[PDB]
Amino acid sequence: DLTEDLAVAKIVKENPVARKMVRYILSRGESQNSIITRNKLQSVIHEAAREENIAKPSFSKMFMDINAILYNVYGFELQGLPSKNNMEPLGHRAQKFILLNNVPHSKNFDDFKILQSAHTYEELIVTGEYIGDDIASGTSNTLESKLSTDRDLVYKGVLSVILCIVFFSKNNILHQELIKFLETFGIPSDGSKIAILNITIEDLIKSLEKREYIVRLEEKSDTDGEVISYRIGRRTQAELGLESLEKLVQEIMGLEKEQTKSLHDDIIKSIGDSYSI
Amino acid sequence: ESPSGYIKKVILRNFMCHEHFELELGSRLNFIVGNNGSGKSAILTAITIGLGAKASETNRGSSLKDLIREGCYSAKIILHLDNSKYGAYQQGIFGNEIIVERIIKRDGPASFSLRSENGKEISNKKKDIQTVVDYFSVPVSNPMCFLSQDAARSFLTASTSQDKYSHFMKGTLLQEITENLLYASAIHDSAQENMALHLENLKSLKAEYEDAKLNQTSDLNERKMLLQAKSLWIDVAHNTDAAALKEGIQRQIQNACAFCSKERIENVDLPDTQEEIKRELDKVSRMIQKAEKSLGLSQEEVIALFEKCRNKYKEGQKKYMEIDEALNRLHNSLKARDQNYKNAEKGTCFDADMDFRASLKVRKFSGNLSFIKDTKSLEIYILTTNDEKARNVDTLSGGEKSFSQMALLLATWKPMRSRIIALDEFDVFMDQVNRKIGTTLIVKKLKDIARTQTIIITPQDIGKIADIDSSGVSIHRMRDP
Amino acid sequence: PVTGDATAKYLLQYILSARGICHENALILALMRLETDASTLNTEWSIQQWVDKLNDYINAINVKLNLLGYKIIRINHGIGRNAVTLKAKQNFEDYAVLQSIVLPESNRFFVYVNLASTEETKLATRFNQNEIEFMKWAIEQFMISGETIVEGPALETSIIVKEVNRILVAATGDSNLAKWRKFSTFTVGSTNLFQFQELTATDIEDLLLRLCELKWFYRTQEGKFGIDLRCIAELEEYLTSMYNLNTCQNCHKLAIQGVRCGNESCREENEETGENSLSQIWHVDCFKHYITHVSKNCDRCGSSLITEGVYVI
Amino acid sequence: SKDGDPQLEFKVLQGYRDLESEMHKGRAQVTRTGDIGVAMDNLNAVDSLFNKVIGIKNNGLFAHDARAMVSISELAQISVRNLKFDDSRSMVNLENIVNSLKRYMLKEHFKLNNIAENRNDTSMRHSYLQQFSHYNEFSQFNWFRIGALYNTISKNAPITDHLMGPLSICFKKLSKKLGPEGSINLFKFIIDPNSFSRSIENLFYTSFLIKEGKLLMEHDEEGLPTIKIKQSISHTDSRSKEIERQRRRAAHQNHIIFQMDMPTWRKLIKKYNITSPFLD
Amino acid sequence: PDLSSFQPGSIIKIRLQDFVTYTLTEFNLSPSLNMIIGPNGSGKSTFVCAVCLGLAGKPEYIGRSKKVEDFIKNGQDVSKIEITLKNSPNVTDIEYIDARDETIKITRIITRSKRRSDYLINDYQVSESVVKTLVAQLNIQLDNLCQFLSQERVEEFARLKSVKLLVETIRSIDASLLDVLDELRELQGNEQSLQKDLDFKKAKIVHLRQESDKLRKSVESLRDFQNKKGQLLPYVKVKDHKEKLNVKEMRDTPEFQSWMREIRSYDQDTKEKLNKVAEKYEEEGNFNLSFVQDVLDKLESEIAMVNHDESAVTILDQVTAELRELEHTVPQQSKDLETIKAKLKEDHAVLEPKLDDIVSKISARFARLFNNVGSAGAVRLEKPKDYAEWKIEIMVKFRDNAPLKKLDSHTQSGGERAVSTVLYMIALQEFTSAPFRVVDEINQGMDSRNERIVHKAMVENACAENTSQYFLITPKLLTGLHYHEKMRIHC
Repeated sequence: DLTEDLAVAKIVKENPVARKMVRYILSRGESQNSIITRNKLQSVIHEAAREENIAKPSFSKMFMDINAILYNVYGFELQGLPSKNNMEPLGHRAQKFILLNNVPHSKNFDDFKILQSAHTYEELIVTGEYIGDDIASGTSNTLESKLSTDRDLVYKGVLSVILCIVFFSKNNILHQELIKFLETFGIPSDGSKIAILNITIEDLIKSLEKREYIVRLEEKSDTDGEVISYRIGRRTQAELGLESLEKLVQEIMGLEKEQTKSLHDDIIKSIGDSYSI
Repeated sequence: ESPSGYIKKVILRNFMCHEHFELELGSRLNFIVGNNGSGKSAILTAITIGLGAKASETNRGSSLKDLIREGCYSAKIILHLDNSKYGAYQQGIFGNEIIVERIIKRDGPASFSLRSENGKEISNKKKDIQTVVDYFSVPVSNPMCFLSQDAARSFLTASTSQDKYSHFMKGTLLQEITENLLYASAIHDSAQENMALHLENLKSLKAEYEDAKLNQTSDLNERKMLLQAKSLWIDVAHNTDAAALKEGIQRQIQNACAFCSKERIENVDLPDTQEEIKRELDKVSRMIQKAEKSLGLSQEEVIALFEKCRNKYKEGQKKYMEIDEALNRLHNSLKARDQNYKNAEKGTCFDADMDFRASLKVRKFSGNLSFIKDTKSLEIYILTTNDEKARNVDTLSGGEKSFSQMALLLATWKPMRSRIIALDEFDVFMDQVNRKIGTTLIVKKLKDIARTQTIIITPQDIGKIADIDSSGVSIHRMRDP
Repeated sequence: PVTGDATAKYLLQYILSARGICHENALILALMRLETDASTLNTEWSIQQWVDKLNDYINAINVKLNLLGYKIIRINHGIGRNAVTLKAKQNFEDYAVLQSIVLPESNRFFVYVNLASTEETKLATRFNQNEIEFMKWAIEQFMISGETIVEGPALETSIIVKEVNRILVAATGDSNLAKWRKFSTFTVGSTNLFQFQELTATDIEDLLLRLCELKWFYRTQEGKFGIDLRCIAELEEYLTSMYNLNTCQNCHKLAIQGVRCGNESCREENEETGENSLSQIWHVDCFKHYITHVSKNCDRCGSSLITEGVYVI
Repeated sequence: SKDGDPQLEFKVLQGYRDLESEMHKGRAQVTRTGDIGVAMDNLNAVDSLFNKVIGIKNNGLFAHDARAMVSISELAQISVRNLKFDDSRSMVNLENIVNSLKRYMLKEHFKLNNIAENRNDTSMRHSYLQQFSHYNEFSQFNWFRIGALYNTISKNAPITDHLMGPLSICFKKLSKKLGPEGSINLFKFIIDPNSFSRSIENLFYTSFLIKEGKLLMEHDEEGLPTIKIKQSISHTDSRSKEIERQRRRAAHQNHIIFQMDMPTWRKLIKKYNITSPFLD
Repeated sequence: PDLSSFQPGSIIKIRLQDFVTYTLTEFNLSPSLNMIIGPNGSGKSTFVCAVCLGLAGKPEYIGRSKKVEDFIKNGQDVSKIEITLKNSPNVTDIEYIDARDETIKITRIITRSKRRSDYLINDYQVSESVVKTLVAQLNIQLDNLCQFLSQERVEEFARLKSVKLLVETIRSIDASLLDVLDELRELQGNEQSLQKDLDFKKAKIVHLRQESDKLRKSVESLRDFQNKKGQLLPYVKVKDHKEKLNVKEMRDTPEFQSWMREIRSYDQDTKEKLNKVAEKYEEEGNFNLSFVQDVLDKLESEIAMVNHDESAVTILDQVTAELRELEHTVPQQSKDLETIKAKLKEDHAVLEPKLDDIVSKISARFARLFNNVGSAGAVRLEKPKDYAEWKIEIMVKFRDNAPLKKLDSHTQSGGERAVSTVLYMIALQEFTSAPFRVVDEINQGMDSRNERIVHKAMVENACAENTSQYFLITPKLLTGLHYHEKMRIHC
């Protein structure tokens, strides 16, 4: 185990600008948890390299070394996005990339943390209450806990429900359909900001489009005029596979595990077109 | 004559307003004299909780901390109702006095301590206190019986017809019942529209059912089989025509009679010519190619689908008739509700008009109310001493306008013939001379009525100006921090 | 590979996902659960051995990471020893691999920090430059107001003072005079923070709510705000580089929590600041170590323990 | 009253309270059993009580009874679909997703509203989909659970925040000079000759400054405006000084009626001898 | 004196001969601040109303005395008033005269016989309408809750709903934006009506599809009618005799000849040159009576031989005609929809920045005055889709252990509400077009030190000239307050 780590310690030693680039990409990509573009990368990295008394490197070797480095140190990889118009998992050839871990997922461990958060739920907001100056617990997070925000897990849950409702819409949902769904979930359409979000649903979906979690569709017709539909984003395509959403609905079902048979193909049919695999 | 169930005594211990306090009151009228250093009064603030109503309804404060003295474990409350007169519930065992003990807990629930003269306990749950309070006709979920100074002063200082109409409708329950009835209508037409959707569903199920009442194929299949049986039966007719000719004559009967034996053929008579039967055979043989091919599967599975579809339609239309009678029940109940609401509207307006006129004649004035539905406004004209005809209230003086607003308040409360209420800190907007002359209606009406009782906490020295000898005035005092 | 260093991967992502904050025993139980996916568990092992190998694994990842310019740093927990576990239920549900839910020693912590102020990689994490300057001003306001010059017998007794008095009486029982007239506190003036000059009130209140829920600060159960474990372990010498506060015998552990008695008198005046900001300061656990151990008398050329007993809130 | 005997209204109110109590449970039975027969009988239960008190105008029971109508109506509307539309197929369909992601039940009913959801009520599984139409609100479900499920198995991506790095790179002065250890009246600074629109500056301002309350001077032998100065607390905070400020009401009050444009100004100038404005 | 420092409409001089309970009256005034804090006992309570009748204010609205005629005390009936005003042309919109007078000379008096008060302009009589104009153009409105304050007025203010307060404030700043608001509210109701119209269009489209299905039904009905016409029955019946001739043992058959006479004119103009065309291909094709027997109603039984429903077809046709007319209408109603939405977008876009930055500026002054006070508070705007319930809220915090909360009568005492309301009023003092502001009796139940911050904020801001005039009335007073050269005092 020490050998591969020393290999990182070596290659980074001959390549200090590799340390620079990996640190910068990690910090920036995790700053706003958003996509990173090729032009910005090749501009800033090239400026830094020219500053560090070295010319433009061979990006194939550099890309392979970065993948090895961040996979060994953190287990992350700078995955790319399939091209929008060609509807591939190409290598050092795409134009937009996003960090993603490669850790194996045990079917027992993360259950504990999700349950701990779902239990922190019970006492913090008893009968709809909310934490803050009202709650005597100055450190509502109890000086440490696994909630880690008390502010964005709600956003993640809204994102997940949006993703799944789009999923069963066979990757095709209209603007009014999602409004009706959100209304029957509990999100109001009157425009009042959700207290824990401080943001409105339309703002949230447009931000997701900016984050590209969802793809908007533009169409104009004589009989209907302006109308909008949405499509799953390539970020989700590279982020959710059949197995991942299968495990999502596996947690959803709750019932016996033995009935997992005949569910995989039904789940696949439930959405249909998401990507070319 | 007076019925039973009038508040008698209250003792306040470790309570927010007074850490240690006592009070005894009468049956007709009670003037409670003491200034309070907050927006909530002394005993009314206690009385609302004492009668079993949570602080959520009154909304003086939505808290479980600041309604109690800091640190102490309890705001102990003991409250007494008299039960000696007639009209009560089982005075024999429940006692001639009804005693309820209660604590406002910082970290505890409603510790039921409803007691009586005996000091024992027979019930310690929520439903029994509800039953006993309902027996005495005490309103349970309307703060109008707990008139707070804020709403009273907001209504009494109004000078707009629509605002007065809204206040009156909000007075007892009128707004709530009316909006509930309109929401009943909303659920009704929502039922109508989603049942139009269900009607489209049942139309699809009917189109399936008309094919299953594929249906027309079943009769055709039976028709063709009989044709073959009779056609073959006709084919043996010419064989009757009998140096050797006994070959294969009677063999036709047995093999052909498999589908329909001979014993039934003679029971259904048809012509006896062949060529027309041949043309009929061709017709059916080319009709099957349409009947069983345009929409058709395995004949046995087709019959199974026929049965399944018809049973499904039968159960679906049985449930559709169930929702039909559900709509019929909802609609006839809503029409009976319209009848009852029309009766209640006319009766309540009529009673309010009588109470307003009686209060005015106590003042020696006269007038009448008028509710107009088109603009949702309440136009009222008042007759002055020498006007000879009622004029719009907006033309009256400020003090007379305030008196008319007070009369409207009392006429809005009267419809519900309860037994007890409590009032506090009525706004000083009633000027001193008015407070002594025109506000005498409080004393007059609340002492005249023996069928009902009221509690009043005054923000000023009512007793100093009051003439105690005015046939039924009694007053008490408290601390003054 | 995917077994040995995989545990390091899992614990690192678990700690960071919590914003680089984890109680030592919380990490202990987290890696106990991680061990389920490993070969097998061993219940009979010594309790101290589990924490020792925890620290050894942390050191291994630390040596792995240091040449990459990142580290995991230990801190003496700011609240006195056993008081930490009483914050909340040990396990909120008693679902666990081993029923032996007992973790005696709980006053050590772990924190993820690299030592870099040039930081020429990062512009900002989640907040705009004006907001960056605003939180800088907030940190400065909290720290600059930490010392105080006038106080009365407030005797605020919510969290720390009664427990430290309990420890004192455990060492030996007097429990009478320690209630002094002078206090110190870094959780100061929550209202004063709201009085900013260039950002309206509503958005600064929202930003404060974000900072609190972001686990970047802590709030007193009374309500006052101040810097928390998350940043003191990070800011380190930067706070000292401009206003150089001191530490005790211990290693780089700023003594924001500890004994704050000593009378108005002072010591070698390397700086004009008194308030024991230049010498004579010991952490909450170090104070417990002292009176139960050798060196009974205070080392400021001689002082009484009875007059001592004044703490920082 | 003999007509509309209160016993009838009390009994019908008890019956309707029982109806509300049984509805509070029968909602679950209607959602679980897959039929609405319970509410259909509740229709007759409502109707009997409603008809038993016709011809009376005690109206306090109508609002609560409307609750029965709304509940029955909505249950019927949602049950019409839920009675198996495909009488053999238990699908994994659109409504399955929405109802399932909302099924989580461990706290917001088990331990929130003093209720417990029974476990016992592949084709038959379609009947358990109807227990999730009550929310009517946003804050009553476990969004923390669904949010936590994400970022654990789904996102499989880094999440944390980096170090703090980017952060690391007139008459007041006259009173003062007068002093609190003396007594000079107000007339020394209002006697500019016949400045009749300037003298009243001080009389109406310094009439009874004795009200401050450091000492309680006896009743003035003259009663006309007077002024004196003393030194008191100079704290800056406003809230902390309320008790002390209200304390100073202790000074006694005696009111003589004289308040005019004074009987002649000549007797004023000739006891403090100035004729120019020392003030600003 | 100054042409700019003394604001237009600002009160310069008052000379009320024998007017008040304090019957003699003549006052001195200054641009920035003039407080009239009087003593106790023989104090100030009856002087609050001295400024009402100058504007022709009705005492019934303030109720210090039961009626206006009670103003005229015994022994005084001739109490001539003399009031003068200044007008810089910044906001001039003058009445009865040009913006040229250096100082308008106004005198008035209310006679006992007349409810209206007699008025004189340069010794020329006028009526209440002229003073109402004076209220209008100078924007000095006593009845306006946004300009004049009092303890009971503060209490009324503290309870008004957010929408009402927003509307009143915007009216106080500008009324053209209220014209924008109510016109766009009318367009929002129109938006609802046209969304219902679009729903009706969808209903008409689904009915169009239903009518297309009924049109297919009409087509098949025409088909089975044609089959009924495919008639041939009268033709084949005559073919019997053809094979008969290969004459009395086969008699019955020529009966057709007895009926030919009318038949040969019966179907003429129907198939007159097709009856023999039937033979023209019968000779070339062996058709038979069996074929027509097949073509009998049995053939149309496939479509259920539907009861010759041509009337259904005709009503379908008329319904489709009216529906085609509706489709001829939908273009213009549609373009109306998009035009209304476009004007909604335009008015929204042009109105957003001004209201947004106005509320932002008032909230900025709110923050400044709360910085000065020491407490914390904010003013917030809420912008749902519907313009009808856009709301502004007041947020204030006093305790350091409670969150910043909406101003309400439940979470705080009356004193906190009064302080919040008065500070929010003085926040509007820098923008409201009125020349002067007033407040009184706010100390009845709310301590006095909170007023020091207001006083010093008014003064030190008045140090930068061009500020508005201000008068304050306080039941009591205390030492240690802020003092300045502008500390003007009168009687």
